[PDB]
Amino acid sequence: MRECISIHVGQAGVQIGNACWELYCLEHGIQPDGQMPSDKTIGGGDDSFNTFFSETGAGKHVPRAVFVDLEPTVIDEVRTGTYRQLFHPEQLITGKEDAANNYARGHYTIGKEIIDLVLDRIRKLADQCTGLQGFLVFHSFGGGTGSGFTSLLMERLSVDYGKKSKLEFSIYPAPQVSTAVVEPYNSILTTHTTLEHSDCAFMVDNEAIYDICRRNLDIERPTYTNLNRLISQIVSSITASLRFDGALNVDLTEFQTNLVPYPRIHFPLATYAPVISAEKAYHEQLSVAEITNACFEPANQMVKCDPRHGKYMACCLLYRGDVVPKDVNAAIATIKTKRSIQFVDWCPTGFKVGINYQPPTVVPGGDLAKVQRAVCMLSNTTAIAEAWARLDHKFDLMYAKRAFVHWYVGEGMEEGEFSEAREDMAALEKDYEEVGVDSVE
Amino acid sequence: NSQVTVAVRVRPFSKREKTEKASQVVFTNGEEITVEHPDMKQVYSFIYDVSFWSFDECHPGYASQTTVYETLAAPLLDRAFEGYNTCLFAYGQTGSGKSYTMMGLNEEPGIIPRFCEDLFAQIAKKQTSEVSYHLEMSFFEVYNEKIHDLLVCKGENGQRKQPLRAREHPVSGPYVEGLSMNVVSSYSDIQSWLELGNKQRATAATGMNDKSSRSHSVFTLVMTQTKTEVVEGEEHDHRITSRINLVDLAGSERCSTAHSSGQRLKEGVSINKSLLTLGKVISALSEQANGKRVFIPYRESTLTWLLKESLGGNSKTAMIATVSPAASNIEETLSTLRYATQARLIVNIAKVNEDMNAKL
Amino acid sequence: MREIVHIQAGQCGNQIGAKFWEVISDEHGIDPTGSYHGDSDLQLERINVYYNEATGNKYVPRAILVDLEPGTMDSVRSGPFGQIFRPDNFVFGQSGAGNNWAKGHYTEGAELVDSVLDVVRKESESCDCLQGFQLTHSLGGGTGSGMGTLLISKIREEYPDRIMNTFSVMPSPKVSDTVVEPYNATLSVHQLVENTDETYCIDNEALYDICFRTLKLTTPTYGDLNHLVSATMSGVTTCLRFPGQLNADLRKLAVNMVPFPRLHFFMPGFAPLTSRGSQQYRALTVPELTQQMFDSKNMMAACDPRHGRYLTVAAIFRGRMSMKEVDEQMLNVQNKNSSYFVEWIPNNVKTAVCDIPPRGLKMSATFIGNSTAIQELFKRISEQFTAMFRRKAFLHWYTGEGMDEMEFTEAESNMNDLVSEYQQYQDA
Ligand SMILES: CC(=O)O[C@H]1C(=O)[C@@]2(C)[C@H]([C@H](OC(=O)c3ccccc3)[C@]3(O)C[C@H](OC(=O)[C@H](O)[C@@H](NC(=O)c4ccccc4)c4ccccc4)C(C)=C1C3(C)C)[C@]1(OC(C)=O)CO[C@@H]1C[C@@H]2O
Ligand SMILES: Nc1nc2c(ncn2[C@@H]2O[C@H](COP(=O)(O)OP(=O)(O)OP(=O)(O)O)[C@@H](O)[C@H]2O)c(=O)[nH]1
Ligand SMILES: Nc1nc2c(ncn2[C@@H]2O[C@H](COP(=O)(O)OP(=O)(O)O)[C@@H](O)[C@H]2O)c(=O)[nH]1
Ligand SMILES: [Mg+2]
Repeated sequence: MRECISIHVGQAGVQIGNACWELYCLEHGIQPDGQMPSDKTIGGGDDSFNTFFSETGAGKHVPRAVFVDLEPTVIDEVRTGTYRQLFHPEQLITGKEDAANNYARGHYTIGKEIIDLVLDRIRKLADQCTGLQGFLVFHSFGGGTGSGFTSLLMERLSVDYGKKSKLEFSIYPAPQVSTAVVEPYNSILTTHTTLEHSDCAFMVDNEAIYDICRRNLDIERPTYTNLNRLISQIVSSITASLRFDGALNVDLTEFQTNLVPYPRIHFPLATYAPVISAEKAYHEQLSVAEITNACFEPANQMVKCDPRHGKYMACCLLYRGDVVPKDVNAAIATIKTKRSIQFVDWCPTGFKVGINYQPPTVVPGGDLAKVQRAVCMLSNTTAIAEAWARLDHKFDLMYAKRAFVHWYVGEGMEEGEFSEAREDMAALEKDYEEVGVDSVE
Repeated sequence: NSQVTVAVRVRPFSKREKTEKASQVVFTNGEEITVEHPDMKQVYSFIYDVSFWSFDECHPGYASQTTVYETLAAPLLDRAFEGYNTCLFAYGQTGSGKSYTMMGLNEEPGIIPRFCEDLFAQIAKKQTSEVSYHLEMSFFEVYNEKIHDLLVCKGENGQRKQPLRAREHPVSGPYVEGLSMNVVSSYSDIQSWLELGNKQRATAATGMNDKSSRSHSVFTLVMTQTKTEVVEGEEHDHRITSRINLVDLAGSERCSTAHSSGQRLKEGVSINKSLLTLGKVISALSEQANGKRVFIPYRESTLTWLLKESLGGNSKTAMIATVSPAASNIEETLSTLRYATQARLIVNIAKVNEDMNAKL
Repeated sequence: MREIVHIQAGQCGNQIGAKFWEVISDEHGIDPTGSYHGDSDLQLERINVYYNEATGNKYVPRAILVDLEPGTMDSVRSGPFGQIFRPDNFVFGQSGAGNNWAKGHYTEGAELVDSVLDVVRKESESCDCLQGFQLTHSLGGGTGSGMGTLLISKIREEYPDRIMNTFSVMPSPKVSDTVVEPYNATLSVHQLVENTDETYCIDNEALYDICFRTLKLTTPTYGDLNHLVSATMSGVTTCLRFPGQLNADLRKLAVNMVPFPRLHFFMPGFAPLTSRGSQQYRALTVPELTQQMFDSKNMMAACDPRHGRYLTVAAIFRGRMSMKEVDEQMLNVQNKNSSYFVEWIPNNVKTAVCDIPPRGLKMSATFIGNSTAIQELFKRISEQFTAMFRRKAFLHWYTGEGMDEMEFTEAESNMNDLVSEYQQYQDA
């Protein structure tokens, strides 16, 4: 049956996964202690689905996910935390030293003798299921553990497993904000190595969610939990198709097709429309027109990239809850009726739709509110060239003085490698400005 | 003055290669240089000041070793007589035949023996009773940031290295402490010494090829010029000194492919650091050329630091790089050009200067 | 699972360690017997970073001492926390160098260095995986400089893959507690810019002015001036000993902050430092710390930073916080004061955060920074140096141990050259 391996890496991926599973478990009716009071009381139902949750004869459920690092301060937080007696204690640590936020230690000096354990567990998980294997790998640019290890793993899984769907809910570098001074390098190299193997690679950012949380929810003092729950609800808004049942479902092989025209252009964005608190949950209708208009607002985006200076090459919408599809079609028509938006000439269709019957849910202690519907948007657009044109300009400066390098060459790298990626990235920029030209006859 | 003058060469196919029909890729349009990835996706373009050609023996503008010497070496031999130190570099990965360009063979001699022979010739032209010329030699290497000697033998016990130091006199710059210096008059003699040096060089076979290098190699030739004879009594109030430094360098050595940990990896790391710092030094010299004042990171490496008087100041330099045209070896080849992109010394630069109003 | 060693030379290093172990023991729940009387399990999950274990749940540290005179030894042992240390680790000799660098790099240290390394190897091999080494050594004077530099050289010939780090006091302009500071200090920098990954300059004058102005203390003492250095040291590894929403380590702070390797001389800083009455008249928020940290007066170098720009800086906050507020304040700092920052680096700040705060506060912070304004310090020493060497003032005590004028001249260049590098970026 349909299944999906999940592979978290780095402090971003694991702090995200501890929310994704907190949500997945609360949806399917599970307690953190493995067992199932819910279906114990129902005496039936597949609801603890075999898509994510493997199942033993003893009633205990074990999820199909692994996660890694080379700094055990995280995984110990799991092993002691609330969720210790759920996951498989093959939580692969080799925490003998970190990656020093360089691509070199993560992809070569401490990327050797360690990767094989991960490949062994991945095979152990695949051979348990005779079904679909769409990968989800949650990493983050900049860091070494989340750039280099990922860059090594994808190029190897493309060799062992070949033609399967591989995805990435990666994190992007904020242009102004940063928690580092090497993100540009560690990002451009990763893009070069993962332009080819991967199929799609979604992208989010840390600044836009900050600005959201100050704007709508009236939150004053965020943390690094509240954002991750929004990432987790996004992921749920996707995976509802594979788990649950409803009108128009979208498997993982569909996202890679509908949204990746050329092999090299597979770097979309993302959005969740309703973001509200217990106070603003009232005082609002929450129709479908309101939502599908909000999805294309500049502010409700999740990367600081003005789309009005760009064009939408393709788009996919995934809804939840009680929905009436003529409202959806009316919304799409109202959208194409507008003029601020500009679709290309070679895609007058553009849109895709997927519907599911389940509502969303709530993580108690959270800012979001109980509702009766919700929506997610994903777009392959062209404004994001700007968010690459800045990065190379954050690159060409430093490399002009061969700075912040001596460590990198010190862990087994050739400097000329930089001078390749700058080209393979620049070519990419040309593509996002080649297609924007409309054809001529 | 600043006289970088980087060059690039293109070898021919081998006999083995022409049997296997190595697909040509690297092309020219004269001075400009182009390359075409066999996917036919993009065309990279590289310019240099000078461009040689040794692929077709019939084409116009053919680069035979006579041309190489007569274009690059002669200014060095000339300037050394004026009393200035000079240096010559060499880049190139294994298989590009640096051995063919520098040393050469008995039927097509390279650079080294030609330079030495012309030095001998001009010596025997200027040799009078008024003027004398003394030539002294030396040879060392660099490996894991240490220094060794090669001319000198060692103890037949084991790996009896030669630990040496680098120190700084306040006048003549840096030197080595413990070094062997020798005297020369015969070209056959320096050939003997050079063989004795190249034998003990630090190397190690790999999966790529047995004959590969892991250590940079300096060949130093000190010249002397004694003329000062006081008209009222023999007296050397001064004598001019001028240095020549040839050096052979190793490759870039990407280590994510040649994954053989231990010492083979811990030596390539230092090698690449040295290459990086040398590149920074030359990129700084190209700006020193333009009258602007800047810093130079001389002390950041070793091979830069035993060259400080010969590289900078009123000193003429050079560099060349052998390559391979066979499309099977594009990756290494690309770096073998991407290191030497100093052709754009000062192009597309902004200017804001206001020091006018020089009047009454 | 990773590790840090501690070496302690001279008088300064020993009297500092005697307060650093006093602060770490107070955070991990330790008592003078070396036993445990903590409250939370969370203090013991990573106690194996600084401390070893023992038979009966006693905990004993990886501390090593050097000094070439026992005048400090009995001062430690006859104290509150001078008895947990391993008596096999209290190395010493006799006949101290007397503030002569030559007597502490050539003659006596040459007798004692192997006896030091015989213990360093024991304390290394007994670890599982190693990270880097720590040290606490003054300059200007003798023992801590000479023997410390020698230890650094021997180690980084032995163990180069790993890290090295020092917390070195420096001389000061107004008053000197030794008449031959410049000479010994220059000779120390000649062998510490090459063989180091980071070193943290501290200056006694800055601590004095701090303790006079902010805390408004009347009867200070060296033992309480050292309380700020222990604080900083503690904060630097708080990313390693504890959890954190955005963890860090030593090597991360090394890569991010050291663009070219030779410029690895820092300028530290701690916050929130306040008086015993004036804590009621303040608030604990991120900006209340951020305005205090980039101030000129909560620094420890005796170097006005606003005479120059900052190549890069860092920060380690501690407490339940809001990262948005942190990153926003750092954005505004890079905005308003661009002239004090560099243009050819786009983001001259990073961050690092831990969620397990100190014993008595709800919030704390350390600040680290690689500034150009250290330039004016070295301009002094060379100046102070060269006029003395123009006349060979105190030379013969140094030539009387098998040395040469050459060894000084080199060092001078290696400082002046370094100075020039900084000036390359002092202008726009
Ligand atoms: C009861 C109480 O909370 O009073 C505070 C206090 O008044 C202040 C002034 C403390 C006090 O600090 C000083 O007395 C002091 C004076 C001059 C120079 C250095 C220290 C305090 O003594 C210091 C002490 O700080 C700590 O406990 C930290 O854990 C500190 N460790 C120790 O002080 C300590 C040292 C030896 C043995 C046991 C504990 C520390 C700081 C950073 C990292 C690790 C540990 C505390 C809370 C206070 C007193 C006790 C008054 C302050 O301490 C520090 C370094 O942050 C001085 O400024 C803070 C702000 C506090 O308000
Ligand atoms: N959204 C989100 N991002 C996080 C979180 N924690 C860390 N990050 C991101 O992590 C990035 C820092 O580099 P990382 O990807 O964390 O690298 P790492 O996990 O430390 O792994 P190493 O670099 O090897 O140490 C920053 O861009 C942060 O935004 C989190 O909890 N939520
Ligand atoms: N901050 C601080 N510095 C000290 C202390 N004791 C000594 N020093 C410094 O240490 C230097 C003396 O050098 P010293 O270590 O005695 O040389 P040694 O005798 O060879 O060990 C002086 O410059 C002081 O500034 C102290 O208790 N606190
Ligand atoms: Mg990490």
